[PDB]
Amino acid sequence: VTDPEALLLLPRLSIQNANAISSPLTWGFPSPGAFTGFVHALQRRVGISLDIELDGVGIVCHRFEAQISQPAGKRTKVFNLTRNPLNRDGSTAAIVEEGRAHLEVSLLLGVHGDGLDDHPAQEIARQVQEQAGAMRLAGGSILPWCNERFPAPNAELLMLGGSDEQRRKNQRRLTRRLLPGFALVSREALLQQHLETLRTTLPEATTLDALLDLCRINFEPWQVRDKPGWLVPIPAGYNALSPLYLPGEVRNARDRETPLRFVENLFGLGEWLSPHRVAALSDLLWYHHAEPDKGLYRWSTPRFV
Amino acid sequence: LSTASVLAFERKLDPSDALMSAGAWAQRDASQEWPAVTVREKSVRGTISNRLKTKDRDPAKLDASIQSPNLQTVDVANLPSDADTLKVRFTLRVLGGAGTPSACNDAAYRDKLLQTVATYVNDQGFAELARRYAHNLANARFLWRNRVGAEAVEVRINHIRQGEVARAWRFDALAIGLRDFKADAELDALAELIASGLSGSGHVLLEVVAFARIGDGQEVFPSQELILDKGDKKGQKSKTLYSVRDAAAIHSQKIGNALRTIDTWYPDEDGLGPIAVEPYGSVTSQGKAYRQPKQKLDFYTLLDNWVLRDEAPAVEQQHYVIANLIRGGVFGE
Amino acid sequence: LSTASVLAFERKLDPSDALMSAGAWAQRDASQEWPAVTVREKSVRGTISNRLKTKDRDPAKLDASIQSPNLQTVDVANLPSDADTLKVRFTLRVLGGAGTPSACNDAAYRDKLLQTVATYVNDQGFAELARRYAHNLANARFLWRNRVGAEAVEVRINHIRQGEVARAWRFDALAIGLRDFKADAELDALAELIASGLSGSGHVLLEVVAFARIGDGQEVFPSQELILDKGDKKGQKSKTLYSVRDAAAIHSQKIGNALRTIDTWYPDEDGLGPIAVEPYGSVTSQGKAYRQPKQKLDFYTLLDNWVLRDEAPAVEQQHYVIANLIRGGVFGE
RNA sequence: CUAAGAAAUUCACGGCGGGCUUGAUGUCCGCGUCUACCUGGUUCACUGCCGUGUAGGCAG
Repeated sequence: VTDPEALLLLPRLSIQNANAISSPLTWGFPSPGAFTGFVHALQRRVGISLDIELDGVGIVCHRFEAQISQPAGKRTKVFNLTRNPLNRDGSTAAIVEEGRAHLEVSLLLGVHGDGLDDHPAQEIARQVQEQAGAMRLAGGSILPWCNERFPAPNAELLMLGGSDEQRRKNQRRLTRRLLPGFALVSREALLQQHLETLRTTLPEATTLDALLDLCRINFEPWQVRDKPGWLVPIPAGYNALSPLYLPGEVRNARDRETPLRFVENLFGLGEWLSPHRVAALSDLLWYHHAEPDKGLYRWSTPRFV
Repeated sequence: LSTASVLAFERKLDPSDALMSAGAWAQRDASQEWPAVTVREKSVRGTISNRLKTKDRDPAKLDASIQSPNLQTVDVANLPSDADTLKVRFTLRVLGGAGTPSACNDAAYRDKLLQTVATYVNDQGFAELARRYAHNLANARFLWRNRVGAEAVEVRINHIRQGEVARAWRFDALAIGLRDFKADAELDALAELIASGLSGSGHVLLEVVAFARIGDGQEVFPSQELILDKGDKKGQKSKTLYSVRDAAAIHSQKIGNALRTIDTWYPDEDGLGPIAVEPYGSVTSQGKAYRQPKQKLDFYTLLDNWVLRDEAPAVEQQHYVIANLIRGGVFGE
Repeated sequence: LSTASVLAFERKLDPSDALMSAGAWAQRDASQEWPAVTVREKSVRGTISNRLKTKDRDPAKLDASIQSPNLQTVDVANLPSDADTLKVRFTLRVLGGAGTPSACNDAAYRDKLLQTVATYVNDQGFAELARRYAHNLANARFLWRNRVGAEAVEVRINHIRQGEVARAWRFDALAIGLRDFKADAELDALAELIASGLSGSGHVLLEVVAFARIGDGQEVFPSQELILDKGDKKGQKSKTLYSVRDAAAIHSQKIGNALRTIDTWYPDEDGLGPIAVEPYGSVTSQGKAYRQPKQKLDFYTLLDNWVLRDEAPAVEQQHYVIANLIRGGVFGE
């Protein structure tokens, strides 16, 4: 939750077959926890050989397409699946379902490290995108060159550099590279605001956002409600459901050096915004913040409003 | 030493979806603004042509069952009626670092596994697996039914470093056979590029383009969605075809299935063709699993006896196991 | 030995959608720039002319039904007012390898099936089947109702090797009867070409163009689409015709139904002409199935007797079974 | 170190047959668009231009 000394625009990334499930109660764009884990993976595998510190991530999502279908008379939708290989006797496999989608996202990476003065900006940008072109972002492959990968160069920009006119000018020159984009932010305080509004009957927060991504048809003495924005339900972190265990206690863990607790994820709210409506760009970035003695592990955009 | 209860390998040779677009042959050198192939819909009034269950075989039920026929909506992709060539273009990337698991419990098992893999790689390179991969790119396995009965297939591969073409190839997918992995100088050059990529030694990004002259207006075969829930048999669509944006395309998992077809070492016959590299190596079209665990050629058996118990297999089964580690997989107990 | 639980053959004789265009006879040779036949709309009101179920046969209810509006919108395709010739152009591939399945569980079954089909192709060609298929291209079966009442039909078939014509035929579809598989010289040349395609001995691609002289402004008949019924007041559309990018068209499977109407060997008659090759060969217009399974000339009975139990049937029924394998289909249980 | 790591939906098919959309009709009345202006490099350190060749008589 440090303030960023720079911003890094991974400019245009086609994602091949990402995970469009995101939670047990959503299905659209993937969870922003995947983006936080991606930028932390870049912090691991190249972010220490350049003496930098990559924390924030700004989601943009230019173009979206999911592999769904509505089944011919039904009003809801289903997912398109894949054939898995056959069983041991070659009979058939038990089908689990996974939603798959195609993203075209752009990433804004906050940089904090002391190596911003030791290295030229283009070398930092080139090595970051050349590493990120061999990784994956929501369980989905990050696609190489296509018919129109002309904005291939990454760009780096220090937000502190220059005068106030210079900072805001270079900001609005960055926003010309987010052209059909729609940034995703967290709007937790609006969830508590509407809960304090309609908390006459039931102050359960599940009912609140379960009555916000909707059209609310009120009747004659029809006055359907007005949408304040593109409010959509998001998953917003994890809450524990078990006492934490030692690194050797839990059977079949991913390793034997980290403690494991069984958790439950923790639903939230946020809404998609154009990159003109935001004031600056340092307020737009996602950060992971955990309270480990309790079970509150979450991510948000701190210092947005 | 026991096995790791969690074993997971990430895939190398990660392909994309292959978009399909159409135009005329001998203008394929400038095939950059060719229009795409669009999925459309058409109607199908079918008829009853199934095997009956020897109890519903009376003439009255047959007549009364072809009174009310079978009416369907399918998806079809076709060439335009003045274009005879199918351009199928996708990008393959070769990652490298193929012995390192992506999730492993036991740190001793991972050390023994990486010693085993580096012992393989120093005793013999990735040359055999990359020349078999170079074959399955050099002919046109990824054109599945789009290859059958075409008269001229040309494959163009471009290695890409930056916004520029590092090296170009132009193969002939019908001279390069479908069965006998014959050697070639250009196949050896492209195979050395793939084997440099698979060993973590370079940045290998291919661009695979194949042209198939089939005929003006003929039918092409994009891949087909797996849909379980459909409507109430009246308005339902029995055949959906895959499409990324307004263009009929092939899934990436079956192009990767085409690249993986290497396995000429399963104990039935190499005369019946190479199959796809799988554990329990099984063919969905055949409906039958070759390489049973009741024999000893299964991937689990070979990997456990070559990592834990140091019963090193034959060299060909080593090629099979490293092909599985290149494939990926979520193994374990 | 038993049948495989999965058999699947891919179709040979793989045609394209025929597209319709119109112009003047004896400009027929320059029919390359002829404008398309556009599917159009007009309005229709009809009267009550179906049968009545004797409880709507009261006179006052009938007169109240006649005073009711009965409107709806239909699609029509006509020639222009200064064009009297319909041009119908499709293409056709003959593939060959016409007994090899594409999805077969039982490996012993497909071995004995390939032995049987290879025995057939050894002692007989594809000569009778290509003779009959080249008849159904030589006349104009693929002009379904467009041929009915035309005063002059002719067919122009061009074999295509590259973007170039190898050989051109020109027939007279009204002299070549709809019934008699007669003898001719150029028709035997086309039968040799189609038999070399079915045997696997060459690349066969045809450009089948047919000109029907109909009359100025008369109606042509694209194949009709499939719409769902609702209760819309004052007329929802009651008829949709098939089209491509603004050009009336025939489905590819309807042309393919015309080309495999070669079956004169069914137990009912052969003065009734050929019916189409179907398992238990059924006509949908006549609503009954010729070649019932209980009178054992069904495709499944003949194939079970001839592959599993070596009972070779009569020569003509062997032509029928191989015609079903050239047809393709979803076989097995 | 990302609800992490893996993935072939396949084959085949005839939408057809018919049809009268009609009858009738008032679009009317009224109006301020003004006020002001340099297309002036050589529309080429050049088209026809002793040598196309940093040398020259060159509608300069």
